[PDB]
Amino acid sequence: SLMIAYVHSATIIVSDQEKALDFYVNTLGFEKVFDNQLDPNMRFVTVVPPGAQTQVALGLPSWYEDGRKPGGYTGISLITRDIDEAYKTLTERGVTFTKPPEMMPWGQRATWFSDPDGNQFFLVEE
Amino acid sequence: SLMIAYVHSATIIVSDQEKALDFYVNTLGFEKVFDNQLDPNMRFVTVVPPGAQTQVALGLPSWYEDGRKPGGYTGISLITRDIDEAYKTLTERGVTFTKPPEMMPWGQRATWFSDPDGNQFFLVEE
Repeated sequence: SLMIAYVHSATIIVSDQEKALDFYVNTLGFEKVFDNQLDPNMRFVTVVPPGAQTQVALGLPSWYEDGRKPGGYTGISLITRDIDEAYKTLTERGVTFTKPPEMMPWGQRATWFSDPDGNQFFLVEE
Repeated sequence: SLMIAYVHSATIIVSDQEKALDFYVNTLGFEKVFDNQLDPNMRFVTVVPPGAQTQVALGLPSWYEDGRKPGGYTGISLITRDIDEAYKTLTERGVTFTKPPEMMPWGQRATWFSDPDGNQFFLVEE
């Protein structure tokens, strides 16, 4: 056995789990996976790109003791197979991008977008 | 096309990229993927569990302007197929765990462990 099979999930911090679900599911096209009370103070909620392995947990500041809050660079990079389409349709859907897709000096087109809380993702064409 | 196909990577903050590569590769069994000097100040380094899709970027505090430092809860959960063996082996390799694996009230066995910089992961048996 491998020590580690895969990354289950990474976490972002949001201000409202229900509103975040609406955004990730209806705007970004993810699917909800977890939505479970692990205890009375944690509603464990995750979303996943359709058909993908690794999930994103939609956490709250209250989950944590160190003051982590929504907004800023998430350190999460996302892949799309058609960045021109993603940019067009996500812009139509009201997503905030920094600029249109642009060629990076490692040979892939990319841009950045944010969720409603200001969490920023790097979006890269496969 | 999907708006978003999959999560490429999530980022942790380490103190020393070469020491962290040693840990993730030789202690945890990940494989190095990226190791690319994007600019004189940004060495983009990633690791992946063998065979898995989403990577972990081994970032530095210098990557960010917001004062983020190594250590604490990463928000990253990891799956193993044999937690007893992982716990045993990793313990032998000097990894710090909070407790031995135990049954969570959602019906899976899990524990927490730390990398050398104190970054904490939740480890769950598939």
